[PDB]
Amino acid sequence: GMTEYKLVVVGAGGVGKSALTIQLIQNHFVDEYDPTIEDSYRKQVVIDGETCLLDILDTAGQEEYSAMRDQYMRTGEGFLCVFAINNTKSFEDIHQYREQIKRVKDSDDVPMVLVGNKCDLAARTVESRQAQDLARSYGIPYIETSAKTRQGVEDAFYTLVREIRQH
Amino acid sequence: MTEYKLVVVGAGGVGKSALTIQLIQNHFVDEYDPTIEDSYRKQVVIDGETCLLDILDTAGQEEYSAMRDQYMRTGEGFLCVFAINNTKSFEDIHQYREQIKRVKDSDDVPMVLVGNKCDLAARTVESRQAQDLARSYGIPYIETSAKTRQGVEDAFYTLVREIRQH
Amino acid sequence: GQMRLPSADVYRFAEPDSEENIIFEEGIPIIKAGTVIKLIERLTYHMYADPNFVRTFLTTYRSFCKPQELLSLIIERFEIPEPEPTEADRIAIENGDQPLSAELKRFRKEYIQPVQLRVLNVCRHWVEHHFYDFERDAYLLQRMEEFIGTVRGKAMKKWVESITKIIQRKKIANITFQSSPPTVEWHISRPGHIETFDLLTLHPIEIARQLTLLESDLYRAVQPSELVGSVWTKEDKEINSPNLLKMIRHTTNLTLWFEKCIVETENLEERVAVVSRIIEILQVFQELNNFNGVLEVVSAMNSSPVYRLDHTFEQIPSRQKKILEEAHELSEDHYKKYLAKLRSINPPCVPFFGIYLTNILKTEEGNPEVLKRHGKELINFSKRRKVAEITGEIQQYQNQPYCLRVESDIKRFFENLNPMGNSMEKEFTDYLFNKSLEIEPRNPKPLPRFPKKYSYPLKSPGVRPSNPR
Ligand SMILES: N[C@@H](Cc1c[nH]c2ccc(Cl)cc12)C(=O)NC1CCN(Cc2c[nH]c3ccc(Cl)cc23)CC1
Ligand SMILES: Nc1nc2c(ncn2[C@@H]2O[C@H](COP(=O)(O)OP(=O)(O)NP(=O)(O)O)[C@@H](O)[C@H]2O)c(=O)[nH]1
Ligand SMILES: [Mg+2]
Ligand code: NA
Repeated sequence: GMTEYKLVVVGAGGVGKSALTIQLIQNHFVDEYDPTIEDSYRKQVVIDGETCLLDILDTAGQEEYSAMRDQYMRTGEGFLCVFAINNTKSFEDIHQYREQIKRVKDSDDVPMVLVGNKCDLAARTVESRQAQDLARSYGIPYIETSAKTRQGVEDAFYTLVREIRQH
Repeated sequence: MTEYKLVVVGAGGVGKSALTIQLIQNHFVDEYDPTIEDSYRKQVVIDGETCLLDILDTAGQEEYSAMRDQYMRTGEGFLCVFAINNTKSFEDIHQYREQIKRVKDSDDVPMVLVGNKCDLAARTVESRQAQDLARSYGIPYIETSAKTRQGVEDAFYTLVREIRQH
Repeated sequence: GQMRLPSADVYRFAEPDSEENIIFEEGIPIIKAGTVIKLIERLTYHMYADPNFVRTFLTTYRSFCKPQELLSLIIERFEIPEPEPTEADRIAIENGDQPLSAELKRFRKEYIQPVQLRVLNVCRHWVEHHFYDFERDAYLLQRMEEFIGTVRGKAMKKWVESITKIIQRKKIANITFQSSPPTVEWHISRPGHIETFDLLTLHPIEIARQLTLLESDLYRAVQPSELVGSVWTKEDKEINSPNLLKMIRHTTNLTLWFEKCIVETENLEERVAVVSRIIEILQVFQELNNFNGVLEVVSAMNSSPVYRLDHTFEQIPSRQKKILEEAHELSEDHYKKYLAKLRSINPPCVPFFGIYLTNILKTEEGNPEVLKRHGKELINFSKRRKVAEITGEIQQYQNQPYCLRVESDIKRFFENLNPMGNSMEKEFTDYLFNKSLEIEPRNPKPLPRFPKKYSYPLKSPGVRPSNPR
């Protein structure tokens, strides 16, 4: 039947990365979650008139298991590389995440999107223009998201699915 | 995984807590810290079937004697423990047996009679007297030592089997 | 009829339940949300005990109440006023007779004594299982000692004297088995010859046993204080989660050691022997229910440097391919088969901790701290119950010890393993990948030959144990 896309979320820990998938998969309109529930990470969606199933792997909290990253990454067809807009170190980490994905997938052209996540009201330290320039140097889209209002969340995942479809 | 609610009852100081901690942790507690109410969980395979034991460890001191109905309502099966060197604790067994029957409104509650501290030479309750009581209740009698582990798995897992066949 | 209660003006815990102060889930009730006063009332309720709730509350309360404030509130809960004499009592006293005091005696027996005992049970559990609050705040400990040490009256005396002793023991602070542990197994390396210890010279059975003892001890050392509040992900993680991080860093180091053993063995035949030996260690991990160890091996086999070694895996015996495949399948579909296997085995086991960490973090991040109802903010207790269900599962697998004997020299060998040396992570993992490219170049580059590096026999002794008399 419908196509299933295996998406993988990667990025620095401790800076709200998990809010992206929680807000997507959530009962959009009731602020609640049980991650232990079978298929709290699967969602049927319609993108450009075509119904598909998203299977999202977000191992948030396991960042210290650094030698497991290759195995987790190999499961994915497309990747969201996430940094926090108030944490410059998480932005500087993006280059090495992208290089690791390219190595694991053995491809110089892996579907991926750069996501700048606003996880609190602390002062932004990565400007939009810096992140746009980085994304353009890689040839990938840039999406900014809010961890509180759900803004940008659908755009991040749907943009990635379009990158897979157009690969 | 089937869940079983076991409750350990009996007079103060007979070894209910020591029996439970030996089962859960393979450790013998030397101290006598009177219990108010404690609860433990254990995943274990019994007769080829995995289950989850919820074990309620209750207060034997008489000052808590008015607070028992609430835990007897929830329990599926009861370990009724006395100490084989304490005749008063053996005489207290029938009061626990009768209260459980009243609260659960049943003549047919899964139970095991446990004579603990069987590592001690100076016995005052003979096995025959306890076995006679167990037969009158229709339940098995198992002698245990929380100190050496003798009989401990047998007591708890026999109770599980009686809940499973109930 | 029900017992009358003190006036809510003199005793705050007698206010009636309403949706403005407590909400229940849809046979004791399960609380969805409430004020801190209502949570403490139900924590110490006169009608029933709730040991699970005591554990849940004491594990998670610091997200909504400070330790000093909790102690003040349970002391307030303990200090219950007694009712005044009734009309019948008054008339008896006016005649020079002793009153029956029926209502007073019932209130003592059915309200004061159960509530007070349940307050003491909170104190007992707090000191026994959550003593870190008192290690980190000496004044909190002084207040607890003073409270317990000044409870009067004989109904509580046995437990007050006991709790006083338990506190004193905790301030200055042994296993028995159904059988004997199996005999320690040796291969090329002999006892005491630590300088020859290595992947292929130690017995693969004993490698798996000693790593299982080490990894079990690391698993058992992690306390809930290292997990609640997602503190292992935050800036102070080294302060707040040291045992968890030590456990993860061991797992990472062993995975990297496996990878390094493989790719630094440049001769193809020798490298096949190395990979085959690691799969035998994985087989013994499976037999021991050491799932952390199983996934350490699987992670190494699916790493970028090892996964691409097609010439090596082509020569692995088909049965070992099947062992590795069924271990890999445990992690597929979001660990579906792993979760089912963990819930089916007979402990002792060593769980993989990573799933617990992700579920605690997402439960914290995906649920609100408060629920707003009728203009009031109620503590969202359902969210805390979900976190404590996870910490309770962790603790349940921490109880059962392994019946295996420690070998102090093999233990020390694996404790001191340091495959990265002084290199940084990126440096080292690039080195491993470049070694992989050296020993099996990308097509269409030809496969080179390399000299042997091991002077001893490569034949495995196998993983079935031996038993002399
Ligand atoms: N259909 C098979 C046939 C086959 C040839 N060689 C094999 C070795 C093992 C198995 Cl089971 C199958 C084969 C295939 O083409 N496999 C390719 C990708 C896997 N690698 C082995 C590998 C490396 N790291 C791992 C970690 C986990 C797991 Cl499951 C496997 C591995 C071989 C090449
Ligand atoms: N020799 C021996 N001593 C035991 C055994 N079981 C318990 N004890 C000892 O008896 C004392 C009381 O044990 P305990 O488990 O606290 O009893 P309890 O029945 O739980 N008491 P309570 O009803 O007050 O909670 C402790 O000193 C304990 O070490 C046993 O099998 N053998
Ligand atoms: Mg006890
Ligand atoms: Na910054």
